[PDB]
Amino acid sequence: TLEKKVRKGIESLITELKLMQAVLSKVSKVPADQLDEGVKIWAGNVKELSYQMEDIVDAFMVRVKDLHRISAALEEVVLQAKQLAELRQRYEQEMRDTSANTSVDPRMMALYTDVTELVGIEETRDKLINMLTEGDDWSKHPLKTISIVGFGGLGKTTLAKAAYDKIKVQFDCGAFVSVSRNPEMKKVLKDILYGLDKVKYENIHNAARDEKYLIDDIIEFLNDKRYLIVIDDIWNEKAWELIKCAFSKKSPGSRLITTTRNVSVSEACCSSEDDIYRMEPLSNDVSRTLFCKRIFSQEEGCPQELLKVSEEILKKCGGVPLAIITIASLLANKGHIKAKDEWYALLSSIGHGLTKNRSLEQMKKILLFSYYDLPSYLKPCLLYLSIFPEDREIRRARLIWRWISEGFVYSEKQDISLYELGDSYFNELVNRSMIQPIGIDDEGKVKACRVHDMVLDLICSLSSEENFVTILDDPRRKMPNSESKVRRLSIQNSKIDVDTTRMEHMRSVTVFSDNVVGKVLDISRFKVLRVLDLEGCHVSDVGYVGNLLHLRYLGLKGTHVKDLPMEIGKLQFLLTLDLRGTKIEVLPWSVVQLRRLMCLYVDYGMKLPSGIGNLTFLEVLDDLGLSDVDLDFVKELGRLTKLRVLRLDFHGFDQSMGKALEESISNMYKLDSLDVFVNRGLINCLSEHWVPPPRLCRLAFPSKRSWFKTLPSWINPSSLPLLSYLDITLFEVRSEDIQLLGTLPALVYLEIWNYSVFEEAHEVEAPVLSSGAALFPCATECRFIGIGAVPSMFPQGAAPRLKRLWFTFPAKWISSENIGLGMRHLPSLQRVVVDVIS
Amino acid sequence: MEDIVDAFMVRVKDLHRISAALEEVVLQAKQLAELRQRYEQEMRDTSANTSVDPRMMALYTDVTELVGIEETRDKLINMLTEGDDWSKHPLKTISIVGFGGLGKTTLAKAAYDKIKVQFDCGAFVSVSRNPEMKKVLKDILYGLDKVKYENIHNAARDEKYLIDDIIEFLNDKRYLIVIDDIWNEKAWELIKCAFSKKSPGSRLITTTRNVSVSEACCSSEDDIYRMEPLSNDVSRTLFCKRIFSQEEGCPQELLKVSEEILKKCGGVPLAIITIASLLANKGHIKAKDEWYALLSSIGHGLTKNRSLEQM
Ligand SMILES: Nc1ncnc2c1ncn2[C@@H]1O[C@H](COP(=O)(O)OP(=O)(O)OP(=O)(O)O)[C@@H](O)[C@H]1O
Ligand SMILES: Nc1ncnc2c1ncn2[C@@H]1O[C@H](COP(=O)(O)OP(=O)(O)OP(=O)(O)O)[C@@H](O)[C@H]1O
Repeated sequence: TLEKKVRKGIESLITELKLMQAVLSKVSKVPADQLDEGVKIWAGNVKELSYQMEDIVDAFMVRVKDLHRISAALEEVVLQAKQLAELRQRYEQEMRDTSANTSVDPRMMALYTDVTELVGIEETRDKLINMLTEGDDWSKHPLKTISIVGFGGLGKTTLAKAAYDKIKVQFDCGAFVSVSRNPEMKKVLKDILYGLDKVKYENIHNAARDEKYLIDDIIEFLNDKRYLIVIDDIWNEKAWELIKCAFSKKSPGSRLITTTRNVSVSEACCSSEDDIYRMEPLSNDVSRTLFCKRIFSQEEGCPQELLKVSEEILKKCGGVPLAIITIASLLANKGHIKAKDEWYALLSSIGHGLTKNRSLEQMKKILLFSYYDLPSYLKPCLLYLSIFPEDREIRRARLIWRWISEGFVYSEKQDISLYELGDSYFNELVNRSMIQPIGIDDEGKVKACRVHDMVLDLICSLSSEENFVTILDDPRRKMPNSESKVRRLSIQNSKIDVDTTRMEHMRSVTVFSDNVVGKVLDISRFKVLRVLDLEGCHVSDVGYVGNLLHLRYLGLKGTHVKDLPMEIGKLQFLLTLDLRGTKIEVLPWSVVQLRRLMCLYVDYGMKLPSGIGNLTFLEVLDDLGLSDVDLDFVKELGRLTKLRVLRLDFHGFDQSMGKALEESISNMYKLDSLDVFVNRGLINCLSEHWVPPPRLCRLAFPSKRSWFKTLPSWINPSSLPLLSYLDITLFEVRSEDIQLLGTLPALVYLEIWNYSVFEEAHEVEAPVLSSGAALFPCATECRFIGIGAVPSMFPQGAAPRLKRLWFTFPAKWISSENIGLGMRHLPSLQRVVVDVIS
Repeated sequence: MEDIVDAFMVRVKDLHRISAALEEVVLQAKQLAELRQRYEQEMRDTSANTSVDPRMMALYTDVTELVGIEETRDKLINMLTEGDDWSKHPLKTISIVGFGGLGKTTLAKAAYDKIKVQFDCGAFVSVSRNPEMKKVLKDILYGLDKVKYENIHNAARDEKYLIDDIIEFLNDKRYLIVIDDIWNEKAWELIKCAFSKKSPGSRLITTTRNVSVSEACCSSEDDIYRMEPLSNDVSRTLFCKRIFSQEEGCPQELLKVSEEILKKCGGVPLAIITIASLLANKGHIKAKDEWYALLSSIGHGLTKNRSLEQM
């Protein structure tokens, strides 16, 4: 009865949501300069109302006393929505004569800069010249493209023009043409035509034929000539392919150049990674020379007392020849306004408030271009990076789980994992040249990520004018004038003002390497809380979570947690549960009560209670402790047919129980990686008659004291052709095992251990790659332990891609003729050191 | 509301139920009324460029790529050029009906490119769904001479005088114009009047997705040119040309998968092109699993993918 009215209101409210995110998505597209401030104010207010409505709908969804509270809340929210409706319309005008001219390109006059000003541009212009002009000799080679990817303002058009200006007189045609974010193909092609001949195509911008006949004209004009066109700032490759068809004829002796901030559109060009040209930030010495060229007259050591400041600030820019230019022009009005005071003020300002200045905003547009080109459902992802401290590394897994728990990832295809979608979001952020990736974790993917400094404080401000995040920093020491409308908090080094009086609807909270937690801060007062992050703290009192219902993320890495409450079953809604580095060594029985989980980063020291097979939705499980286990519990593991990544170590079940689990693995079909740990024994788990899951990529083996008898039969190029990682160890070795392994398609990573060589009195033999010719199309990393891998397995046309190789070499083969090296192989196979054995 | 009105119509106790239903429906109508206005804007500077035609660059494809196009181009040639000898026969049209992307402009261009040097004029002109006759006729004029009619798209005389100009320019010559993608024949009848004079030795070609506008041309079923899906063997050759390097017997275990997929496309040289391009990112991304997934997705969810919506 009453609940029917509530739900019928709720559905209408949700429709109102779709409408309001529609409007907000519409408004946020345009830059915040052409928008009149009335729209700004109205948009801010509707966003604030959007938070409240999302809050109400989430509360109703998690709950179903409460009905009356929900009723009052929804009613009043409708009231102020209705009120805000006409406050807008009450004050508008049209102002037909408001046609203000469109703003010019901020990075246009930057093209008009002095040649004798840039430093260090050399030894890169020459490299890019001879990486494409080496084929200019015998100017009959087929045409090719060389894109240039980068980020921010590291300098792409500058080098493109430099190469364009030098090797130019040896061509019949050419054109330097720019493209904006949302171009008109007719404008672009008119631009190209006017760039070729200005006589016959003088007023080519006037005539408006169509997208076709002008393309036909340009195609006709490009016969029996070498053009060397360059096009820069191409976004959303769908545009480029239209230009691509304009170059569809065979033309020996011509090449073209492209630039963009997305590699993900660059692989669509040149069909080869040998033609992609990454550009790097400048070195420290060149950066210092450039910095001192501007401010100082001729000599830099004259102050001898602001040095520490100088190479402390210059580190923040890193290498981008835009930040250094900006700071050098800003900091010297006329020869050192002053010394060591405003420099330190500037250093403190960056991170929280440096951007708001004069003659500085002319370049922040060049950085917000990339943020504006993002589609929706990705602006929140980029803005989420402001929580973490300035100079720290962010593991991508933490980012993905935080995003999913927040609610920024969702779809309605039902063919997606809800986790590979987060991986897709992360990779889209990466290939847009907005995040630097580092390392490779135990998942076969990127380990962690880092953010550029000026991008960091820029997005910090850009999220700061809204209530998207909130930072408590000593250099900043600022609080918004309204404690009520705070949603996200990123506590940092500051440990003084930890007030929590007026933050009821606190979406999230995190603490970074602080002892202030708990003694000054209370979390239990937060009636709602979406995600909780407390890794690195030194508190073990987390037993108040039973009062929390909306929690999704629960990170407790390195927390000194002795125990966690038995009342955790109330958290029916949950996403992740990380407990690595906790003192608790047994989990409570109230985990069977939980229903929705996909990851469990647990350590094998802890005890897993029986009845684990119920967690069907679980997708990745790490470091499972398999000791003193009954058969039914082991067989439960085959029930949940959704797991993606599993890590196993054990010491106490080496029996036929291994075979019982061994086929129970094959019940799975969603694996990505697997690994097994066991000490000093023959592997009495895997049989030679067991079908593996079709999708397998990593299959590592951490232990080196255990061994297999021989190469398993079920490893074959037939099944599991998706491997990119091998990591095997076994007792014996065969010259035919390598021949078998050379048939698998990818096998990017190779690592093999010969137990008998390093544990028994055996001589390193020389296995022979008998059959085939290459057997290794792409195996960059290959490791052989106790096994002789001479360079002469085959001529250089066997492993095109192999950066590194490791093997053992007897000293008795020095006088032999089986070590016949001396030639250079196809990959960078010149940096090798071998463990020689006497 | 259709439900409510049908219920009332079939029926005439019930009166009160009908009353409540209509009243509440009026209530949701009223509520939804102002939800539209409450969140809406104008954004005068929203002038995004018009979307381009997806099938334009398809016209710009390599000649040495299409297979099996022969023995149909020659057939259409000699079913129109058989009267080209004794080039005094009265002018005639040969329309080309089809559906989907079985390939009509491709064959039209192939015939256009081969038997062309034996004519004084000619023009390949497209028409959209909602054309402007002035635009079409300017297109025709520019395709005849680009010197005297270089900036012919600029001047805006009227639908009359440019028609008179094109009629005048077509004296004592054989033109062989081809016009493709004509829909809603009412557009076509306005153009045929531009070809109203006796011209021995000239013809023209038309294409469309409607036969029902094609009988309006050529006044005879002998001049209608049906075009049909390709044969199984030619389709197999085309399918293996793209994905495979040069030969097909290397897998010897996905063969039956190849035949059971290629049957779904049937014969249309667009579905096979699309699947071949989508299916091999770089040399057989996989083996034997997501082809089964793809086959299963036919019927319910295959269309939602990447680089597929372009067709
Ligand atoms: N060696 C250098 N010395 C001095 N200034 C440099 C140097 N290299 C680049 N710059 C500066 O960097 C900017 C050039 O930017 P860039 O070439 O990357 O432009 P783009 O390709 O249009 O796009 P974006 O800047 O967004 O990457 C200019 O401000 C230029 O003065
Ligand atoms: N023998 C062939 N080999 C390869 N591709 C072909 C072949 N025949 C046709 N195609 C493809 O079919 C498409 C041609 O479409 P078509 O000629 O039917 O266009 P249309 O007349 O403008 O209209 P529609 O496609 O709507 O019927 C192009 O994608 C072309 O590559």
